[PDB]
Amino acid sequence: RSASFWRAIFAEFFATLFYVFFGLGASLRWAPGPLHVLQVALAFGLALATLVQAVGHISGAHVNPAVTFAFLVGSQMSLLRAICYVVAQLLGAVAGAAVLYSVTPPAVRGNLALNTLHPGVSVGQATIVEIFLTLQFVLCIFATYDERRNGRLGSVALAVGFSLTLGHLFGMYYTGAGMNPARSFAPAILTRNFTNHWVYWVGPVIGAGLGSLLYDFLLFPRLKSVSERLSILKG
Amino acid sequence: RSASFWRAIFAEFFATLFYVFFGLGASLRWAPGPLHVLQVALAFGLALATLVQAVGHISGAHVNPAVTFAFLVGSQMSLLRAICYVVAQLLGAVAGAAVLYSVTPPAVRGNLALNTLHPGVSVGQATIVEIFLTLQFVLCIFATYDERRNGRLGSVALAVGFSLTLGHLFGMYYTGAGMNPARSFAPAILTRNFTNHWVYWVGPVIGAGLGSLLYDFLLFPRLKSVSERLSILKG
Amino acid sequence: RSASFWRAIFAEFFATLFYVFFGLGASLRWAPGPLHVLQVALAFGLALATLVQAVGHISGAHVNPAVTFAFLVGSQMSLLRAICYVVAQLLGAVAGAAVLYSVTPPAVRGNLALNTLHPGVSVGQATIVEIFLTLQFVLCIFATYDERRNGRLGSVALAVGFSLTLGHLFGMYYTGAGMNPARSFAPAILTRNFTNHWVYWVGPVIGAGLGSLLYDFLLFPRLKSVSERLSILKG
Amino acid sequence: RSASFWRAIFAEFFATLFYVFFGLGASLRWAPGPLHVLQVALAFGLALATLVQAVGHISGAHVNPAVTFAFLVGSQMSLLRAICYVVAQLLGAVAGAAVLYSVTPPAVRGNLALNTLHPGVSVGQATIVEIFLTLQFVLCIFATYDERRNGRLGSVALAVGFSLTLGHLFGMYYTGAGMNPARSFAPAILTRNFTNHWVYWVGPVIGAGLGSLLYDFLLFPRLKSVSERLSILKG
Amino acid sequence: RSASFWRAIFAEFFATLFYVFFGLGASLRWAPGPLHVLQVALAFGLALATLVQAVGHISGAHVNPAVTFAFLVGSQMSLLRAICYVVAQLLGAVAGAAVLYSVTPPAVRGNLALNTLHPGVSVGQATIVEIFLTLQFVLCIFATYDERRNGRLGSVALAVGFSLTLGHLFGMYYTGAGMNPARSFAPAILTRNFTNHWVYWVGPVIGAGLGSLLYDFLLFPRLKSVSERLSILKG
Amino acid sequence: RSASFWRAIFAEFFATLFYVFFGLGASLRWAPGPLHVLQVALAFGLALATLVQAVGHISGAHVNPAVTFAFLVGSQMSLLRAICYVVAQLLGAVAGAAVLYSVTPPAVRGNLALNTLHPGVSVGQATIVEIFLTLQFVLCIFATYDERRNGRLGSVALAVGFSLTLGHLFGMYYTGAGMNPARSFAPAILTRNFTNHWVYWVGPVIGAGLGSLLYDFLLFPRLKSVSERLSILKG
Amino acid sequence: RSASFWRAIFAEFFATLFYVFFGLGASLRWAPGPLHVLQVALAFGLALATLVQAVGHISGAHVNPAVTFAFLVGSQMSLLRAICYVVAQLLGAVAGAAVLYSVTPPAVRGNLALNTLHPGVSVGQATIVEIFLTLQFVLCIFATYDERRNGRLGSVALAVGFSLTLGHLFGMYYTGAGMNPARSFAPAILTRNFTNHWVYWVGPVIGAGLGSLLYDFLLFPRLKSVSERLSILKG
Amino acid sequence: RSASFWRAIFAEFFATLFYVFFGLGASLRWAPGPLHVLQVALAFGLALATLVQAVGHISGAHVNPAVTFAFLVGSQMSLLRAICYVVAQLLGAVAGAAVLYSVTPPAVRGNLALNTLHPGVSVGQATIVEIFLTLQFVLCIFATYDERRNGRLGSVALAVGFSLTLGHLFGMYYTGAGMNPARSFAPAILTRNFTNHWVYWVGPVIGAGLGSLLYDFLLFPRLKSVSERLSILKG
Ligand SMILES: CCCCCCCCCCCCCC(=O)OC[C@H](COP(=O)([O-])OCC[N+](C)(C)C)OC(=O)CCCCCCCCCCCCC
Ligand SMILES: CCCCCCCCCCCCCC(=O)OC[C@H](COP(=O)([O-])OCC[N+](C)(C)C)OC(=O)CCCCCCCCCCCCC
Ligand SMILES: CCCCCCCCCCCCCC(=O)OC[C@H](COP(=O)([O-])OCC[N+](C)(C)C)OC(=O)CCCCCCCCCCCCC
Repeated sequence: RSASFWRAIFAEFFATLFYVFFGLGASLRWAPGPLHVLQVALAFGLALATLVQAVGHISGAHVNPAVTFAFLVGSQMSLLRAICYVVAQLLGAVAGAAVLYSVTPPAVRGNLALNTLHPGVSVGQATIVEIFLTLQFVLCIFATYDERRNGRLGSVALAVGFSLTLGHLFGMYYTGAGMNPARSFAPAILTRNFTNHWVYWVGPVIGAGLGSLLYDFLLFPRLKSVSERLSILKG
Repeated sequence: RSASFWRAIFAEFFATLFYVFFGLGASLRWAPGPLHVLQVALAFGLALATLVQAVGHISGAHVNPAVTFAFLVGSQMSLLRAICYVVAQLLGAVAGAAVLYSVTPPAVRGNLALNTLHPGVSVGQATIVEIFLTLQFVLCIFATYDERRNGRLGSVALAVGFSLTLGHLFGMYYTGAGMNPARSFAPAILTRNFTNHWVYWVGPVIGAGLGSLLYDFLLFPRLKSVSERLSILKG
Repeated sequence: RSASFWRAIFAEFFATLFYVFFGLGASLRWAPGPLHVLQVALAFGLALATLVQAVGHISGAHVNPAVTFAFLVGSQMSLLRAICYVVAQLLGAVAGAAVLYSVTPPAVRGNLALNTLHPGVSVGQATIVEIFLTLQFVLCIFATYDERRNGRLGSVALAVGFSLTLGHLFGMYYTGAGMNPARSFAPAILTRNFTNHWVYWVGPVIGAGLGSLLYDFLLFPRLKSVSERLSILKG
Repeated sequence: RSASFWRAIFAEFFATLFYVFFGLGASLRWAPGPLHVLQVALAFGLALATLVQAVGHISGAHVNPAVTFAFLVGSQMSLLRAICYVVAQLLGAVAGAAVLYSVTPPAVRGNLALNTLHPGVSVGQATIVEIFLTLQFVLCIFATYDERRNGRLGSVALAVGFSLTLGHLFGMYYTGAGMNPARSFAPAILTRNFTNHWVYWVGPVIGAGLGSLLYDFLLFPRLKSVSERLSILKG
Repeated sequence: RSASFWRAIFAEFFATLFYVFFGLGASLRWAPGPLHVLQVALAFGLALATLVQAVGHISGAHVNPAVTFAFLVGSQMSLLRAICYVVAQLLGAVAGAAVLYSVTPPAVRGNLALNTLHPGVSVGQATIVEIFLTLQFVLCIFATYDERRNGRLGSVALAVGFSLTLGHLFGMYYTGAGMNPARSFAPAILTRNFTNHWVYWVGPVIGAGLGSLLYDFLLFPRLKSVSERLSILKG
Repeated sequence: RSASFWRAIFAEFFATLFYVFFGLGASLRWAPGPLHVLQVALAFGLALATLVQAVGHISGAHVNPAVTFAFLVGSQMSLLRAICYVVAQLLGAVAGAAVLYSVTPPAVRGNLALNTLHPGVSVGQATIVEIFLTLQFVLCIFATYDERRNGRLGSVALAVGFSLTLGHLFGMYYTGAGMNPARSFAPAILTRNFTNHWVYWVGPVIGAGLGSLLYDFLLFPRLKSVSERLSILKG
Repeated sequence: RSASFWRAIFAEFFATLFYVFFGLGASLRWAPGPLHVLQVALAFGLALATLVQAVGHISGAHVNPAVTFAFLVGSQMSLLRAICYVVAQLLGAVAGAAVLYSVTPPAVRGNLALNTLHPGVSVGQATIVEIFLTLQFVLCIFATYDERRNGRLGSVALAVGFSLTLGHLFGMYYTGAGMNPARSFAPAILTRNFTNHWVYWVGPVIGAGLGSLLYDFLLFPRLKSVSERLSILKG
Repeated sequence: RSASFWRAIFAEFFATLFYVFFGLGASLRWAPGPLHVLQVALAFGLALATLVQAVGHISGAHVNPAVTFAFLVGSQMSLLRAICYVVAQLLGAVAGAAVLYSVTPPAVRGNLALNTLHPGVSVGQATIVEIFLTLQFVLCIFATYDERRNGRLGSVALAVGFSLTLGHLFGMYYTGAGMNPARSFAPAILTRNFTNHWVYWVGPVIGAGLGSLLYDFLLFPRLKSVSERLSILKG
């Protein structure tokens, strides 16, 4: 019942809002020497790990327009819920990004940690990089959220927050490691700096997409009906 | 004779060209932890110290549209030589900035070390900061280039390259420490990023100006004729 | 029957049209000393109080894209009627704003009383302010339009026009007190001055929204079915 | 000697700087009811009256690119001094306008009291109005600064600050009463709002001009040589 | 059957195409003295009169996004057919306008007879004028296309082409007499001159609309069910 | 003496001002049938014929930046006087164009009779046309203003106003017949419609130029020294 | 089943991707003398011939938003499949165009073989040309894909790849021979050069459209029901 | 005498005009296979060779703002004559480019043979390339125009037209081989395509400059006074 749909939508609004707030608010590279990298990288992972322990208990804790797209291709969600989530994540983001702005001194709140391709990196490589970052990440979630799979994986939250962290350990250097359009979106709107911005929807969309592909049919397929299950779209 | 005017103009073209090249090419903050600050800061000082040991022996080694302006108000140069120098420094800069570009890998040659005001800093403070940076700097040159003054100052080049370095030790954080329009100019032209750029002419112009003022009349005045000397403009 | 839907839509077109016309046409701050504030503030309240005595008898007299949104989240209207109303209010506004323009001398019809954030106020505070203005206002309407509640409230029209007036007594200083997108919209279109304009949809949308929330579930909830009632959307 | 030229230029820089600062800083219409009009109007007059008691003792205290133009046509100044003054007034203005900005809270420092034509007023009337404002004003200065004229005029400063004040008592309603390009210039540059801005150079330029005309030849002519005196331009 | 829907759509594409072609191609005011007015005015009427004798026999011969809107409010058409017609008229227009362009020498095919508000006329009057032009015109069609009405009206085509002509006899002076968005559209697209262009959709839309109103309910109402007939929208 | 230079400059300001005012104010094609052509064409001629009877008695009555250029190449004027005239004609124009604007109802004062190339005419032909128009015109003035030539030419004013008129009888159709940049300038500035505007400086500049050429050396040369006379530039 | 819909969509993504890649990657006119024409012309034909032998075995191998539109009017597809194909071809294109970019040296990958109208050709002729190119091409596919027709046509792939080739043999000179919006689209997006770009959707859309017309009803009609078959749209 | 200055200026106007006309009008690459290269390359050389046989007999036949700059640094011309030439070459160019336009069918007169950097070439290399092209070219002219040098060089015209041709044989591939700003200028103005245009002033300016350097002092110096000769600037 709606007491579920609208909860999940809010859990997705709050879960994304905090994600941006904490993640982004740690990324304000206030610390040059000790690579912000291990810092912001685990920040984003723990942030996600907590939100999944917390929210993944109600909505799924996608907090990522890429993952929500990845479950949609995945013939797991409804295009409705799948669009409610993206608007709730985008609103979450921007909101968590507004708050961070209101709480952090100017001198720190620069560009709000806006994802920006690395200097010599160009957009195609950038886009390549964001593809692999979302793919490994979307592949990790599909595999931890996948019931049939079980035994001893421990914690989905870590099993998934470390995926996000590995994403950044690598991709903060190539693209700042957005791998979440919401997250690239939010500070693109508040700073009005939409430069090389599309790299961040395409890259993770295609990544997410050809990640739910590389799992659902390629790696760990489905043992009943594929055409029958696609009826979830119609409801 | 012109064999002097045109030398000085070239010495100013080369002396500025290298200045940008070395200075800027060190500033490419390839090193986060060990503050680029002590690095790029002494880079700019040594760069200047060498150019002054080298070129200050022929033209004066201003390599700075602010200093050339400071000597002009200073009723020391001709508005001609004073304009030849600025166009030779701007051309020097851009040229030394073109070369650096051609020699440094993309991944390193980001924005070419473009002077950009610090995040929470606004333009007026920025402008304030650039004023004090050029003032202390233009004051140090006036006082080391000032013959009547003597005894034991040691080396003008250091006596002046440390001034530039103190400028950066402070002002790389507020404004990136341009304190040389040429230097802010050159990468503004190659990257086509003229944002908050005027802060860098005003700030150092006014600094230079009210620096040749704070010395020539205020601190260490002139003991003959002030109105008579101003005849240098007419030649 | 449509003889109701289309009436309400017109009542909403006229009711909004007059609202803008009277409200806005009083706000033309022709009177500096005696704060336009008590003036335009009661103007907007009486205007609303009359339109509600008048029109609230047929459509609801929302004359405010924020209130119409607030009843929609409120699971009280149909997304259809809810969109018919907003287009009828926007058309009402602009029309009532066109007329005012045609009747008032230039020297008076300046910017048509365009909502503009106060000088030192920034957009986030502005947005904050518009949130609280629509919240208290949308909360007052929900509570006066709420049947179960009764006894001795007197007049909904006043019980609601004073809410609008309190909105302005406060918010004309922070944001000009739009708290009605229609009202900010109309003179934004005729003067082509859409500056800081979004502050006026967001601010009151979120206000209206988290106002129908703070009442419907928080303060004075519903005693039957929440998931069942949401079937009104489907008709 | 330059000890005079450069003094006057500074006296004109400071005298204009304060003028903008005080004038403009009073005009921040912090007081609606009691017409800012008598307030800002005498502010600008006293400001001028003081600057003339003060500076008119050294440079002339034009603090107005219109008056400096008016003395130039007036075949009283050199095109050099006449251009030094305008750049010193424009720099004065902007500087006095920067300071005001740094000292006054946002909530007060709105548009910095930017001259803006009145609503129904159009640009030609506006331009007409600024013409008459500078004409009466430039006529009053010519007549108080005019030696041959004497007897009992009392104080030039008042004899001239009341002229400025009468200018505003009238023209703050039509154009905000710039009648000083410097003064319209300065907040046009800091707020980057050059709307209907030219109205403020033309209007007062033509006013000043056909004001030094209406006096020098029309009303109170010259009794020696007109063609001979014009040799002042050549020095 | 579609053999009707798609015919009408083509009849509307051709019928509009010729309308623009002939109408517009006569309006190329190649004749100053003999007012183009009687000329282009009857051109547009005959053009319409012929297209209605011709096409009004199959689709209705609206050849006017305003009339098609007028029948839609009129609860006579389907929103589908009503949108098919407008896209077929817009395509008709542009096509008939392309052809005219390809057949008429440059020296003649100026702006393609683009509707442009008259000089001193402003947009609101313009919009007023286009309202009355479409109203009288949409009122004439409703009344000639209205079966219950009969007896001796003679020819609908004239009974309707004279309406168009009276529209122009009047409105070519105020607005060029578009009274057909298609017709204002087509040369707005080929000449890329969309100036005061909206005046031509609004004006005739509102005219058409409050014209099908002034007839359907006001003047010559309906004697069965109004709410029941509105079921045509659903098919 | 200046009592001559400054007179001529004013005579050129007024003489141009009226020219635009009368000429342009007749050209407001209030009369379609009776070609505005004979009308505006003689208007411009008489206007010129009067201004030359009137002003050509003091300054030369060029009232045309093209003719003033034509006398300059003509080694007849000083580059100073030649620039004073153009700024006085441009100011004259705009002023005479402002006045016309203030005196003529909107409905008449459309685009202020802005010169605009004819529809099928392109810019090169246009430019060609304006060349021949200024050439025949500049040739007629050179030949009527040329003393050595005499006998029985009657009236220079007609001998020159008919030249202007023949210019228009022809060129109002190709280019509106500017053949006076001042005249194309003035309504280009007030209406802010600088379209195909350069056609009007080039075309008449080159015309004027290669017109003072086709006369001074080609047709009716000079019988003393050509290199010696060019000393007029130096004074 | 979807195992068909989604295959076809991919076959259309890959089939278009290669088409652009091979076609476009041959068209990089690396060879001036030997007309690129026979080269790129057969390249595009073989490319298509192979993709049809290959993919036309599963989806139809439209690889052309024009052909997919042509089958849609053709009442052969569903508007859904018809839109899935165009987004899959556009994505195919851009992707095949991205790859080509990543594999071909700069010096070769100029504008990516962007369709651009020929110099003296204008847009209407261009549009005319693209119409005939898509018409003959869409007519050839309709006739080879048309079962009832049979006997001895040999190979559809050639029977269709030669059609594409004849298209280019002709139209590379007039328009570069896009005749495939996907193909004009892809390098318009990567080079950001959308000049005269619409010529390439219109031209081939209208061509395709009035090509499925010239066959389905005109030349080789249908012998059962036309209105009944149109039920495919509803599924 | 001027009978020389003004001749040379015209000879430079015509000599440049034809140069553009013939050169450019041959370059209209109407012939793909037989490299336009040998064609346009000798076209530009012969064009120059003829203009030098023809005009180099009066003005020098620079027909190149780069060469005129090269003689200026060369302390051979006056900054006056040196600026007269550039404006006469730019006017020559554009004029010869206008004519070509008026004589050549559209289908041929594409972009007017606009210099455009080669695809993979970037601007710095481009600029590098244009430097070497003007250097070898400016070096060849200095050495053929250099009297002291003699004996048996044959024809300066060839001795110089082959230099231009070698310039193109090489540089039409890298930059289209402008090596004449006039020549890049002229079609940049008529086609309004100023893309990568500065590459063509810088590149050849610096080339010309450091070419008159590499000869005058480096390779074949001067045996009298260098400071004394520079007095030519003062006349
Ligand atoms: C299905 C996908 C599976 C994923 C697996 C594929 C991953 C590999 C993709 C790598 C991206 C290639 C782009 C690149 O690293 O270099 C492109 C090229 C660089 O020059 P060059 O190496 O060709 O030769 C010059 C050699 N020399 C420097 C020694 C002289 O040109 C330039 O402008 C510089 C780069 C500008 C961006 C171009 C992006 C191309 C789009 C990627 C293709 C993906 C298709 C969707
Ligand atoms: C769920 C919501 C419940 C509603 C209850 C919350 C109401 C409170 C919200 C207040 C808005 C905060 C914005 C503000 O008043 O000041 C932001 C900050 C000012 O500097 P500072 O105070 O941080 O420190 C400098 C201190 N010193 C001046 C002494 C040196 O930066 C600036 O640029 C100036 C302001 C520019 C606009 C920034 C808006 C932030 C977005 C609001 C957050 C709402 C999330 C949707
Ligand atoms: C239902 C369709 C069936 C297809 C069969 C029709 C195929 C024929 C269409 C031909 C296109 C006509 C455009 C054209 O070749 O020349 C247009 C015109 C050229 O001047 P002129 O020949 O009229 O007279 C000047 C004569 N003199 C040069 C000797 C002085 O004007 C200009 O600006 C130059 C051309 C600029 C583009 C204009 C395109 C017009 C739109 C085409 C119509 C299609 C309707 C959808």
